Amino acid sequence: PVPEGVRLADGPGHCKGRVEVKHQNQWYTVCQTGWSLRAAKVVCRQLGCGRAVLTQKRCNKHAYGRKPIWLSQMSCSGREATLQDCPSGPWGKNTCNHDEDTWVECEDPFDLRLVGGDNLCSGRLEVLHKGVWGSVCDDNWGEKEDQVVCKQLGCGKSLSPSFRDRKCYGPGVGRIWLDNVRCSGEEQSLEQCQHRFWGFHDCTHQEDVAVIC
Amino acid sequence: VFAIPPSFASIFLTKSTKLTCLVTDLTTYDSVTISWTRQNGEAVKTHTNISESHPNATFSAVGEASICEDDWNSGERFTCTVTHTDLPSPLKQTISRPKGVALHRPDVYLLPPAREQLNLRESATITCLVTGFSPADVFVQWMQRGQPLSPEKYVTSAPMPEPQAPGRYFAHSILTVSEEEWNTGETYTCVVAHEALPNRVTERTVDKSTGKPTLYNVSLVMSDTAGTCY
Amino acid sequence: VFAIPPSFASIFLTKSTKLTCLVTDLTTYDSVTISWTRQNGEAVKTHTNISESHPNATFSAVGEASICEDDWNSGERFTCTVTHTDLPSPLKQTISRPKGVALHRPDVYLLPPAREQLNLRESATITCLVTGFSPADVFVQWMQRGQPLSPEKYVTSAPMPEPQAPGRYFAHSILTVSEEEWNTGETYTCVVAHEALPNRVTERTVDKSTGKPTLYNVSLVMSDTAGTCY
Amino acid sequence: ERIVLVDNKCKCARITSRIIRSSEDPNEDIVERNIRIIVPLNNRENISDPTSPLRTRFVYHLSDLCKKCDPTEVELDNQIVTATQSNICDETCYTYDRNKCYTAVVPLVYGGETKMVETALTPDACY
Ligand SMILES: *[C@@H]1O[C@H](CO)[C@@H](O[C@@H]2O[C@H](CO)[C@@H](O)[C@H](O)[C@H]2NC(C)=O)[C@H](O)[C@H]1NC(C)=O
Ligand SMILES: *[C@@H]1O[C@H](CO)[C@@H](O)[C@H](O)[C@H]1NC(C)=O
Ligand SMILES: *[C@@H]1O[C@H](CO)[C@@H](O)[C@H](O)[C@H]1NC(C)=O
Ligand SMILES: [Ca+2]
Ligand SMILES: [Ca+2]
Repeated sequence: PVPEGVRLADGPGHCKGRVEVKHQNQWYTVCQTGWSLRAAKVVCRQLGCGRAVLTQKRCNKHAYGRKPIWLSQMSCSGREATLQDCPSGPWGKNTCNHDEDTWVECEDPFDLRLVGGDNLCSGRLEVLHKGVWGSVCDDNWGEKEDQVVCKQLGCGKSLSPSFRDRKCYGPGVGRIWLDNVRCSGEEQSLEQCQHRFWGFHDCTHQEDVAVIC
Repeated sequence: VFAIPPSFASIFLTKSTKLTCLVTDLTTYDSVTISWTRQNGEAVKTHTNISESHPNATFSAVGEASICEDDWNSGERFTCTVTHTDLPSPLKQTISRPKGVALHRPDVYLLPPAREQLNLRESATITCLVTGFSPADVFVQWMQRGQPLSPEKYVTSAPMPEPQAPGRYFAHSILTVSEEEWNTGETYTCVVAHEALPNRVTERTVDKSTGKPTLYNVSLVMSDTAGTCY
Repeated sequence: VFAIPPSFASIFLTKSTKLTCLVTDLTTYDSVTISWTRQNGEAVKTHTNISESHPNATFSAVGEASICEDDWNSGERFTCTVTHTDLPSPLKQTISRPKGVALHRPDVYLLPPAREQLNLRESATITCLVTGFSPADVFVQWMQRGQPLSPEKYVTSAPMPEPQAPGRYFAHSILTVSEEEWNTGETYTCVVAHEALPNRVTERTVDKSTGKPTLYNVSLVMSDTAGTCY
Repeated sequence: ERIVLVDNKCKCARITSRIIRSSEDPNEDIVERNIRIIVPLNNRENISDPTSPLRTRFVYHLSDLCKKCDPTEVELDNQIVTATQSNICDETCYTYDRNKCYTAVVPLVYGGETKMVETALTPDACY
C-alpha cells in the first residue's frame, strides 16, 4: 500500500478533478467508505495545491470508463502531509459501492506576484486566491506584513520606505482580494496571516499597497 | 416500511445522493428485494449495505442506491419494490422530491440558556431556533471553536409548521452542554444548511460575553477635535 | 382490537380518563357485544356515542368508559371485550398504567424571544423548554393572562429522548406572537402538565422585562479635557 | 480581557464586552457592554463634501454597528462553505476613518482655467 502520487484528472483544472492513485506504474483510483474533507486536505497537501474545499462522492453516467477500486482503505486524521504518513492497514478490502468515484475541488495555490514595477522585487502587490489576480488593501498595513511577504517572495528583507515610491509605482486596476491583512511576522506566507474574507474590501483601487525589498 | 429520501442534510453534509428504503425484519427471506427502480425502469444496484440490526434481527438489511444525478433534483417517480414471497403482498414504498415548494430563507435565532437553568449549575441547553423555512428539510450542526461537535451532544427536532405562518416550518436544536463551559464564555456556533439560504449555510454563534448584557456602560465622548477616528 | 390508552395529555384536557377500545384490525361485521370490564370482575356504564360503520378494514365503535384518575393509576388491568364474526372471543387486551417508568419532574425553562425577532418586528417566538422528565407524557398549554390561548397559536413538539440523560426526555413548545404584543408586556405563562410534578402543573412566565435591571452607566463626556487617547 | 466586539472606525463606536469575575458563584458575573462613542462636534453631515451643513443629529443604530456581513468559512465533514453571520443586511460615516483618506475636488481658477484639483480633507491620511 504505497500511494506515491494521487493525480486529479477528468476535471476543469490541474488539481480539481477525480482522485486517482499510483503504485508500481499502475495508475489506479480510490474509493473509500469514510472519505471526509480531511482526506482531501491530505491529498491537496502532498500535491501542494492550496487548501481543500469540496469532496464529492459524485457518480456519473456509466459510460465514463474508469480504473478499478483501490485495494486498501484510507482513513486518517488529515493534518499530515502525504498519503504515507497515515496507515492504510486493510489491504485488499474493497467496500465502496458499485460504480462511483470521488472528487476534490481544492484551490489553486497562492501565487503572489509583485506587479507594476520595473523589477519583480519592487511593485504593487497582486495575489491569486481564485483564478483571477487581484491586489490587496493597505488597511492597517504593518512592517510585519512587509517582512512576511518579502520572506515569501524570497527576495531579502524590507527597508520600510517613505511611501513616495509606493505611491509612484501604480494605483492598479482590477479587484481587491484582501483587506485588513494582518501578519504576526512568523507566518510562512500571506494566507496564514489574519485577514478579512477574500474579495470583501471596504477600499477602492487607490489604496493598493506596494512592498519594496 | 420506510423509504427515507435524501434531504438537504444528506445532500449537503455528505455530498452524495443516496436513495434508501429500510426493510424491517417482518419475516426472514433469502433474496431480499430492495431494488431501487426508476420511473424509467433501470435499477441502480443496491444490496445489504448495512444490516438493520433490529431487536428481532431476522435477515434484515438496508439498501442504499446512489442515484446521484440531477434526475432526483429535477424529480422522478423512484420506487423500491419490497416484494417478498414471505408475507406475499409486496410492501413497497414510493418517494419523490416535493415539487414546486416555495423557498423562504430561515431566520436563525440563537437563544442562550435560561437564567433559571444556570442556577442549577448542572447543564446548559442552548437552543438554535431555525424558523421560517418553507422547504421542509433542514440540516443543523453545532460547532465549538471550528470543530464539529458530536451528534450525541445536540438533538434537533423534526420540522413542524410554524403556527401563524401558512406553510413555513420551524425547527429546534438543543445543545446540552455543562454549565462550567457556558459560564466560562465558550462560543457555540449553530451551523444551519438550507436550500433557500444565499450562501446555503448560516452560522449563528453564542457565548456568555455577547449574550444579553447586565451592565451597559456607555461613554459618548463628545470631543470637538475628533475628526478622524483613532 | 387495538385499544388506544388514555395519555396524560388526553386525561388532562378532559379531566376524565376515557380509555378507548376503538375497533382496529377487525373489519365491519355483526355480533356487537363490546363492553369495557374492570379487572375486579365487574363493568360500568360504557360507550356513549359510538360511531357508525366504516368498513375501511376497521370499524368505528369507540370505548368511552368514564373511569377516574384513582381508577386508572390504581393499576387495574382494564380489558375491552369486543366480539365479532372473525373472532368469537373477547379480545381482552391488557391496558393499565405501567409501573416500570421512572418519575422525574420536568425542569421547565421559558426562554424569551431573541432580540433579532423583536428587531425584525413581525413575530416573536417564546419557547418553553420542558426538559429532564422521565415519562414521555407532557401536556403544554399557554395562557396569556390566565385564560388559555388557542392550540393553533402554539405548537408543541413530541417528547424526544434527552441524549446525555439515560431515559429522561425533553420537549420544546413555541408560541409565535406579534412583536407589538410582546412590547406591551404580557405574562405569557407556559403551563406544563406532567405526572411527576408535585402539583402536576408547573408554570413559568416571561414579560417584556424578565431579566436583571441591566443597569446603564452612560457617560456623556462633553469636553476635550477628558477626551480619550487612541 | 476586553474582547473587541466591534471596532467601527467610521461612526467611531467601539463596543467591547467582558465577563467581570465579580463573585465566587459563577452566575452573577455581569456581562458588561462598553459602548465607546466619539461624537465629532464639527464634522459635517457628508464628510466627503466639506461644504455640507454641520452634523447635529448623531443617530447610532447599535444593531447596524454589530452586523457582520463578511461571510466566514466553516468546515463541514465533506465541504468548506461560506457562511453568512447575520440576517440584518442584504453609510453615514459621522467621522473620517484613519486608514481611509478622503478627497474633495475644488474649482481653482487663475485665468478662468477652472482646473479641478482634489484636496486632502484628512491630511496625514494618504499624505
Ligand atoms: C458627499 O459628497 C461627495 C463629494 O461632493 C459626493 O460625491 C459626488 O456626488 C456627485 C453627485 O451625486 C457626483 O456627480 C460626483 O461624481 C461624486 N463625486 C465623488 C468623488 O464621489 C457624494 O454624492 C455626497 N454624498 C451625499 C450622500 O450627499
Ligand atoms: C461604570 O461602572 C464602573 C464600575 O462598575 C466604573 O468603573 C466606571 O467608571 C463606570 N463608567 C462611567 C462612570 O463612565
Ligand atoms: C466600562 O467600565 C470599565 C471598568 O470595568 C472601564 O474601564 C471602561 O472605560 C468603561 N467603558 C467606557 C466606554 O468608558
Ligand atoms: Ca479594513
Ligand atoms: Ca488605507
